[PDB]
Amino acid sequence: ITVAGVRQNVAELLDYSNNVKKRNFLETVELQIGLKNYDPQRDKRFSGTVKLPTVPRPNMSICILGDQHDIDRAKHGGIDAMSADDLKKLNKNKKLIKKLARKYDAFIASESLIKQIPRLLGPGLSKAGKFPTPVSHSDDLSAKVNEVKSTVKFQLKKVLCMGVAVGNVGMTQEQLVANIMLAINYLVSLLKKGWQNVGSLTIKATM
RNA sequence: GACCCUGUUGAGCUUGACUCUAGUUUGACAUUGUGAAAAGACAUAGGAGGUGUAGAAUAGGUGGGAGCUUCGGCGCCAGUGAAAUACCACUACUCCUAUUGUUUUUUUACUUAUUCAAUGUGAAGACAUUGUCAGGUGGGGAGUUCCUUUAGUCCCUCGAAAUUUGAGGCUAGAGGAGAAAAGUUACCACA
Repeated sequence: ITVAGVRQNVAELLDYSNNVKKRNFLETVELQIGLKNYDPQRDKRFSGTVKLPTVPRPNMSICILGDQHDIDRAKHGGIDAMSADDLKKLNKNKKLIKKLARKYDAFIASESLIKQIPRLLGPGLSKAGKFPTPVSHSDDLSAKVNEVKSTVKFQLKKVLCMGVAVGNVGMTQEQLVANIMLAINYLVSLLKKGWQNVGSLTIKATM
């Protein structure tokens, strides 16, 4: 891809689309990738994540699976703390867990609870795309969720097209372009061969 | 009456080497041309589409998305569902049309491929016949003396489904002089 080209593309909307619509949103821009002739029914399916230290996400909805030494820090940070009793009542009710997954699409988990969940309620709802990344031994949750989030999973499905929504109008062109370029470079690296495999890529905004 | 054994017979079970090959057989390709008429798949540019169950309802699929404005109807939230509908972005198949093009197959037509007859030219026909590779079987001919199970590292390949499997691969135990016949049975018949 060409830097000057993505420059007028971000210009085609960050200095035009918003003038055309002028609509009240927490505006986010998405770029979508479709590939020409690599059937997903075959082998070597790709699945990776991006380290994004910008997080144009910040309309956030996060859930935690924390053990002791986390209730107080979660309360101070304004995140609901979930423990063994709360988890066993989620174990009793099997639809409210899906409703709360909808409420908190994003999950984070600790070692003991990620080891304890696969008894019966793990695989039951595992068909939702909630893969919880285990926390490290640093146990310093300050901003660790910030790096854990905004990690887009380039997961290949039975449909041969996908999209990644990164970039808002609150932050500016240099870092939004840096984020999208690094996401594209990671996608090319994860793909089986050269960037020429990509047929068409759209950088147009939400409206 | 009944029990044991022997011989012949019947019924049943097992064994009867390996390597090439005759024969037989499957598939692909080649001689080998000219046309015409249809069919399939490739090339675009378009058009139309998605009804298992439950769901108000005909839910291609994926993505963001809490609020969308022809400014009144919608969302969201509730349901119901693997999947939820407002907003707007992408490619994925199915069914049709057109020309600014490629191939492959079927039928038909004609001889130049090819086949048959003769000597000091005629008939059939792109089918036969023939040839090259990949293989299957090989109780026949010639020569010489592969699969299955077990336990293991979770070490490698192929196939499948996505959040796991099947088949092979490795280590070393166990099964399978040779087309003349051989072994065997609390069985049958005769003696």
